[PDB]
Amino acid sequence: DGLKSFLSTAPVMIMALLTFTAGILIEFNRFYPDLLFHP
Amino acid sequence: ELSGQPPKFGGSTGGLLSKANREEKYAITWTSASEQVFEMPTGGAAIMNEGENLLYLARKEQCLALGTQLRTKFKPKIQDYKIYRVYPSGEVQYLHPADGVFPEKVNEGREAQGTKTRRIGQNPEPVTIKFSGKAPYEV
Amino acid sequence: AALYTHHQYIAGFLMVGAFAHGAIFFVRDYDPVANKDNVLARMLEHKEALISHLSWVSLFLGFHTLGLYVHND
Amino acid sequence: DFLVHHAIALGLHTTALILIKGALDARGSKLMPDKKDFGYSFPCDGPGRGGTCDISAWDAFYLAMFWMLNTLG
Amino acid sequence: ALNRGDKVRIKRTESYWYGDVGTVASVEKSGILYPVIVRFDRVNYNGFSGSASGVNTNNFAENELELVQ
Amino acid sequence: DFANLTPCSENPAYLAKSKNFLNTTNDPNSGKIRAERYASALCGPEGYPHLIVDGRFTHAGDFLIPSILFLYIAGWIGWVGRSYLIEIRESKNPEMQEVVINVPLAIKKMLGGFLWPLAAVGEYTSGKLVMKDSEIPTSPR
Amino acid sequence: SHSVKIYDTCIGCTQCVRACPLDVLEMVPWDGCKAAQIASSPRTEDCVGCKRCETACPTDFLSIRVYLGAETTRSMGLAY
Amino acid sequence: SVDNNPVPTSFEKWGKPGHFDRTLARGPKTTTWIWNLHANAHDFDSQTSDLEDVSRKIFSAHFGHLAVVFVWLSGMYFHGAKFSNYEGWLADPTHIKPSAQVVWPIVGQGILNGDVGGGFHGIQITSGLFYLWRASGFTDSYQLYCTAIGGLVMAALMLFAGWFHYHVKAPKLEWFQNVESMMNHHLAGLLGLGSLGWAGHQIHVSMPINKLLDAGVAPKDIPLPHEFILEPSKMAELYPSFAQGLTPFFTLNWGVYSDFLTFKGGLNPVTGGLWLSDTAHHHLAIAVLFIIAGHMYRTNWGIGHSMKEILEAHKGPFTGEGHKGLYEILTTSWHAQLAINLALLGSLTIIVAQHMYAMPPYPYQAIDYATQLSLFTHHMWIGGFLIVGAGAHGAIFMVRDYDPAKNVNNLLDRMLRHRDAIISHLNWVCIFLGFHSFGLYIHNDTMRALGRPQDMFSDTAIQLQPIFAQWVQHLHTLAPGATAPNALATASYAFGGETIAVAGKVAMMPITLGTADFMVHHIHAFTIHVTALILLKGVLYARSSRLVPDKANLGFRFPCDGPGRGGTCQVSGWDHVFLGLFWMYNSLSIVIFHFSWKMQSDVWGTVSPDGSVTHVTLGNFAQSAITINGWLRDFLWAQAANVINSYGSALSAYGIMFLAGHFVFAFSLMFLFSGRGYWQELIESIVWAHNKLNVAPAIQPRALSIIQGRAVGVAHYLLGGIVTTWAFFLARSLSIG
Amino acid sequence: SNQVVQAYNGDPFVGHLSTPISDSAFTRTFIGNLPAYRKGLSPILRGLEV
Ligand code: CLA
Ligand code: CLA
Ligand code: CLA
Ligand code: CLA
Ligand SMILES: CCCCCCCCCCCCCCCC(=O)OC[C@H](COP(=O)(O)OC[C@@H](O)CO)OC(=O)CCCCCCCCCCCCCCC
Ligand SMILES: CC1=C(/C=C/C(C)=C/C=C/C(C)=C\C=C\C=C(C)\C=C\C=C(C)\C=C\C2=C[C@H](C)[C@H](O)CC2(C)C)C(C)(C)C[C@@H](O)C1
Ligand SMILES: CC1=C(/C=C/C(C)=C/C=C/C(C)=C/C=C/C=C(C)/C=C/C=C(C)/C=C/C2=C(C)CCCC2(C)C)C(C)(C)CCC1
Ligand SMILES: CC1=C(/C=C/C(C)=C\C=C\C(C)=C\C=C\C=C(C)\C=C\C=C(C)\C=C\C2=C(C)CCCC2(C)C)C(C)(C)CCC1
Ligand code: SF4
Ligand SMILES: [Cl-]
Repeated sequence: DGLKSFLSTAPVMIMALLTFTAGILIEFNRFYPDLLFHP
Repeated sequence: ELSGQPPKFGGSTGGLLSKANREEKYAITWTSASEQVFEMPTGGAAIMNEGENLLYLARKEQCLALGTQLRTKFKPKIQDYKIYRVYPSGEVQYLHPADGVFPEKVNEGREAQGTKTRRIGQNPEPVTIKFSGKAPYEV
Repeated sequence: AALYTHHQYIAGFLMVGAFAHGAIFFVRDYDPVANKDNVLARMLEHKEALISHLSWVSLFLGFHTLGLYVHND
Repeated sequence: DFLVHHAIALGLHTTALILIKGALDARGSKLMPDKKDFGYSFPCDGPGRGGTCDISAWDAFYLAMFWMLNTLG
Repeated sequence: ALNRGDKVRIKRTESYWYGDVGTVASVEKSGILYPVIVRFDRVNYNGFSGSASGVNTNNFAENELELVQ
Repeated sequence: DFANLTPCSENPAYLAKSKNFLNTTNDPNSGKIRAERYASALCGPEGYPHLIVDGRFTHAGDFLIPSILFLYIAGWIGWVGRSYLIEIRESKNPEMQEVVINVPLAIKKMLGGFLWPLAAVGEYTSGKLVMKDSEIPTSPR
Repeated sequence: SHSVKIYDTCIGCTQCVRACPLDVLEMVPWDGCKAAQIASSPRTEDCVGCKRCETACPTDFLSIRVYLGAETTRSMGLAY
Repeated sequence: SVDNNPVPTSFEKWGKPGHFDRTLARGPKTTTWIWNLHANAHDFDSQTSDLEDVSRKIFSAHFGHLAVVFVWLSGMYFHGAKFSNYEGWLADPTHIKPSAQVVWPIVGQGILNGDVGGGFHGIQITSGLFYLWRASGFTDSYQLYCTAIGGLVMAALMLFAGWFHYHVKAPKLEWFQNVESMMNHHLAGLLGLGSLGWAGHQIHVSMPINKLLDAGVAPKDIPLPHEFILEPSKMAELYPSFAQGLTPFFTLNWGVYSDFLTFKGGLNPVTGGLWLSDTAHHHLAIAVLFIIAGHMYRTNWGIGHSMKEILEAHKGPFTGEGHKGLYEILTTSWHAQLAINLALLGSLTIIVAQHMYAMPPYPYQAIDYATQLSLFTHHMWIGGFLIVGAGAHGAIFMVRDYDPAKNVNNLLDRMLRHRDAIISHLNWVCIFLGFHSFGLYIHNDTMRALGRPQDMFSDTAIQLQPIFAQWVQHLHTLAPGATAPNALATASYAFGGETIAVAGKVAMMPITLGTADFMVHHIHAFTIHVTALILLKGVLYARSSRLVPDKANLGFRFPCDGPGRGGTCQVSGWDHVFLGLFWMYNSLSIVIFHFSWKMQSDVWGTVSPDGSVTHVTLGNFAQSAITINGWLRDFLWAQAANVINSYGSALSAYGIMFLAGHFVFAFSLMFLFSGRGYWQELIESIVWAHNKLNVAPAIQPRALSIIQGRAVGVAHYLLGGIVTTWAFFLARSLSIG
Repeated sequence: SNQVVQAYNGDPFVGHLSTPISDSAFTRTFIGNLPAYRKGLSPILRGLEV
């Protein structure tokens, strides 16, 4: 059960959350690019 | 006078400068049960004789670092070293340990100097002692 | 150009000296008893609020100015 | 002009932050509460208590010189 | 007056825990300038540069502590 | 209003540039939809679109919408972190869960932040948000 | 020479005396603490100002304070 | 002597950070804990006091490092086979630039996928992978894919070996202390047999497709590398020495092999690389000499040498007991070995950088000026970093592993006894060199600014001719035929000869040495001496000085011993490393600036068909590199126009990093000019603000430590400056053409 | 013995070494007969020669 708490260490959660947010942003750009305002 | 054999040493550039014959030098004497090698505080290794050893150094801190090495880096702990200050007029003033007891242990007859009957936070304001020539901790 | 640059440099020096000599006043000349509960000692009282709010607005300005400049670049 | 005005604002705010923190901690802080006994200018309080380099208010003047020069540049 | 287990506020005007709450561990006997041992959840600054902790206990007087219970 | 600037579809630098806007993604229409989106903005003499943050409602997409969206998300982030810090304070080693993060209670609060301003005003009105000056640790003043 | 002062929060742990590399401090008998000893500084003319004694002190807002003052050959640690 | 299952494999201790340090395992109280954690991971001598377990940890970490390097090399081969244009570059070398990185079209970054040739869109790689792959005989993407898969398998093998040698079957201490056999096994083993195998590979595989591609055969018409070994008739078709077989090798008649093992020298005038026959004969000679060298020391059969006896026999009237004791130091202290190995490996990487440009060993590498500049600068920087690490681990050995009772009147003790004389004379040398190089530059700047060009130090004025270097260049020019009779051409045409003009570009010419070369070489001497002075004073005074006589008790890495004794901040060996890092950075920046300017001014350019060469910066080095203003204007200002006018193009990323490094350097000055007391008081104010809204963290935030503040400052300084110089150099040399 | 490096004037704790540069017989007879050190010289003659 130590691997579950090893993933639970702070750098692994912060890198997983950074990858998740970066994936969301990259996917929203590659679906809908070039947004400077609300049309 | 100061007695003891000088530890056998090849000589080094880290030793005494003209301050030793001009202002002051320091001496450390210790008794040794055997002949073993110690580290000079001026760099390098020296061999201390069996019996009395007398070493001349430039600073009091070098003598006290040697004494710390003597107390801590030898399996029979050399705990009887005496550190003196030597003046070029020839007068030798005994320094350490001053009362014959190492200062980490209490001794009667030691007077409290540098002791303050107030706390650290109840020193007076500097503005109260302007143009007096004395600091808040000196009053 | 020389006149404007010279006077803004002199102004920066004088303002830094003003704050430095205010610090010197606080070190040497400040009486907390004679200045009790006035504006000086009240500024001493909430000095953490002033320092933290200046730090927040400096972080705000630097973050967003650098973000806009780097986005543009 | 707008972006460089906010950069100028950042420089003014940060230089004021350094100078104000120095002036209001000249008398003392939680790391060094007897700073007024040591005066305006002194090197440090040693490596003890975590290390205390550039803890005097003179040092905050010295730090704010750099930010003042940055803002003026 | 204070006993072990109470929670108190520091009023030394100079400590790291001024404003912080601490717990009373024991009270030493009379004739002692600062008798009461107070333990704290947050450590102080004490240690060489690079140390990962400080001390969490201190010695106070009775008038420097304010009882909050 | 805004006499120094022009609508983008009238500013001829904007047409001369938006005829040749580069396609960012693999869609060939990306520059064309960029031109169609940016034609409704307010362009300068150089042709690039300029944004107004004065508070004009027709310029709500310039400032108002992304600012209120950022405020909603930042409140979500701050309230999730604050409630996590409040909850893990009553534990044996609150520093341990700060450095080896307890996953399920964090996830429970992460899918609990969709009502954050009501919770914020409730915690402010119940005294759970702001402490007193005497309660908090202070430097020697 | 530098000034070394000892204040009444001293609890006689002797750690400042052990930490001092120039034999400035001793421990003298006292009554203000359970250890019944207080640090003293008879040899401040040998003090260099290294503040190792301050680093060793465990009382919050240290009971020993070193103030750098007049600078001598001994205080600047000069071997020349 | 191998242990059986010393350390079990469990997943539980992965989840508790700080298990290796006793203080760290209690848990976090301040944030310094976290910063202590990463700082204390690889200091194996401090965690455990037994040399055996430290050696086990080092062996398994070496296997892990080899696994990381194999993963990197496998990724390089995979990116050269799937997302590259090695196909297409190989049929047409000089129309198509190498490109082995393809970048997705997102957020406008697809502009970086520039037109490199043959309908390809990608970043022009400057590492030189294509030229080495051509030099090895690579001709297909599938073989590069096979090499990538083999690298992945070898990385998995390295990981399994590390796990096996730490957790299952782990050696004892006298296995490590047997260095007499280890040196034989490394000389006759790794280096010697590796170069013998590569010479065999050269002769059999790399030579045929290389010589057919130089002849004019299309790469598809050269079938595959294995069918040469399937049928030996192709070698006798091409190299007619392959008719007698292995008979002249064993019968002392090696002159039969003087058709694929030669002593030509110079460069191949189709590619600009070194002759592959020359490199194969060199590798064979290196292999034989290394096999001979790897039978020096006694291992298990009573024949050989004792390194201890050799060291103990070396003593003289000046040096007391001589090299007595150095075997015990180098067999018990890992740090002493690490110091001397880092010094020699950094010097070797610098030697590699200096030898690779003047004798280019890869085809079409020399005419790719970007690749040449990149390889020179990269290997220079690697060597300088390793030399700083050498000084570091010498100081670490002095603090930790030195013992005075076991070094009496040997060389090391006499070093410690006359360190004042050593450091004072090195100090005088550094001041003399700084004056008589940089003040020559200052003199020249002032005399040019005052309108006195006849009073400058230049070739058209008061001359400083490097006559000894010119005489050695002359002796190298008259070498092949008089002092090297069997050598056909000179060792390098930089010493003197004729200009190789592969395609329209230059590869090598005589690099002439005048007054500016004299001045910049003495600048190099000065800067190297100051870096050496800093690191050698850090080593020699790591234990004690007249200021702090007990410095060894304070350790290797400590900020200071307080404001007393006048002030003792930055006395530690670590702080000498910190200062030597900046001085090595300064030294190598000047070295690579000298290289870039001299190569663009007096070597590189475009050759006319009549035989004239128009250089890149038209020979301005002789008159502009004698002033600081010339370095500022004609080198920095002029050549930075490529990196700043890159925006809107494929080189614009080099623009961005040119800004970005400029950020980080300046960011570094925050950490370098300030101290942690200010930052701690500021943190107290922000914690009070967090106390107001009950967002105070349980781990208390602290300012960084003094040592860590210095470390962050030097790291950001070196990173920002190196990224700036990298961006500038690459955008200049991808636009030289 | 054969060691040409000795203690300076027989004192190993004075910070100097008896070396063939510092304390050879040629060094003493040359430096001590330079005008700044030559025995019996009036200081005006020392200064004059220098
Ligand atoms: C270009 C150099 C540079 C930069 C960026 C900063 C930045 C800062 N300084 Mg500063 N400083 C500098 C030079 C610099 N300093 C120098 C030379 C000195 C003289 C010693 C000082 C002296 C100084 C003092 C004395 C004080 C500051 C303060 C500040 C902060 C003000 C907040 C702000 O501006 O916005 C916020 C920050 C930024 C704009 C910069 C950081 C933004 C980064 C780039 C975002 C990305 C981070 C990235 C994702 C991290 C991942 C790393 C990963 C790649 C490994 C900020 C952190 C003050 C402070 O702390 O106020 C709160 C303060 O009291 N500095
Ligand atoms: C799945 C197999 C496995 C398991 C269960 C363990 C478990 C353990 N190892 Mg171990 N080890 C393994 C594989 C494994 N290891 C391999 C493959 C190697 C060879 C490199 C080693 C080398 C090794 C050494 C030398 C040491 C241990 C130690 C330990 C113990 C402490 C935990 C630890 O290191 O902190 C947890 C640490 C991490 C999670 C760090 C992760 C790796 C970092 C990020 C660096 C990445 C480089 C990596 C090692 C190799 C490259 C990765 C690859 C993808 C390219 C623990 C019982 C230590 C010990 O005895 O404790 C006192 C110790 O000294 N191991
Ligand atoms: C063969 C090479 C080699 C080896 C085996 C070692 C081994 C060791 N060194 Mg050492 N060192 C080396 C090269 C080497 N070093 C070089 C080349 C230098 C000169 C820079 C140093 C400078 C050096 C110092 C100054 C110190 C050590 C220390 C240590 C010990 C612990 C390492 C440690 O703390 O890990 C943990 C390492 C880190 C936390 C560093 C990571 C942060 C680095 C600086 C980031 C670098 C930037 C990166 C390349 C790019 C950033 C990308 C980003 C933008 C995303 C260990 C014995 C330390 C010690 O305790 O001594 C016993 C110590 O104080 N070494
Ligand atoms: C451009 C900035 C600069 C300059 C000029 C220097 C200068 C020097 N550093 Mg240095 N240093 C610098 C930045 C600089 N540093 C930085 C940023 C760091 C931080 C890491 C350091 C860290 C550092 C260390 C750690 C060391 C030095 C050393 C030295 C000295 C080398 C010996 C030498 O060259 O003597 C000759 C002097 C010069 C070349 C200076 C210029 C003299 C000019 C050309 C002549 C002027 C004529 C006349 C005197 C003018 C008088 C005018 C009249 C009206 C009075 C020298 C004094 C080393 C040292 O002391 O070794 C001996 C040493 O150990 N420095
Ligand atoms: C650039 C090339 C042209 C210029 C060359 C100028 C040479 C400079 C002067 C000669 C240095 C002599 C040292 C060797 C002579 C030498 O090795 O003597 C030999 C002697 C050791 O004698 P033993 O017989 O005791 O040696 C037995 C050995 O096996 C060790 O136990 O070493 C010493 O006395 C050490 C003192 C060296 C003191 C000199 C310090 C050198 C500083 C100058 C370094 C300059 C190098 C410049 C060239 C790179
Ligand atoms: C609520 C919240 C917190 C608590 C937060 C605090 C404590 C906030 C403290 C606030 C104070 C004390 C005063 C606030 C001053 C706030 C202000 C003045 C206004 C900022 C301006 C606003 C709307 C108007 C902006 C113009 C007006 C108009 C909208 C234009 O179009 C644009 C523009 C910019 C000109 C946290 C941080 C703890 C955690 C979070 O998750 C929840
Ligand atoms: C706009 C306008 C107007 C208005 C005006 C105004 C309102 C102004 C104001 C102004 C201001 C509002 C200003 C300010 C400034 C400030 C400053 C700049 C400050 C500074 C500070 C300092 C420097 C401090 C110091 C100190 C210290 C630190 C401590 C001690 C004390 C002392 C004080 C010394 C009018 C109506 C006319 C008209 C229209 C226009
Ligand atoms: C520095 C560097 C580098 C490089 C390196 C190299 C490339 C190397 C090479 C190396 C090599 C190249 C080596 C090899 C070796 C080999 C070996 C180690 C092997 C051995 C083994 C064995 C055991 C064998 C066996 C056998 C025999 C004996 C006989 C025949 C058969 C057989 C073969 C089987 C890189 C860039 C990467 C990275 C960075 C740094
Ligand atoms: S490093 Fe910092 S704390 Fe140490 S002596 Fe220097 S200024 Fe003072
Ligand atoms: Cl010029």
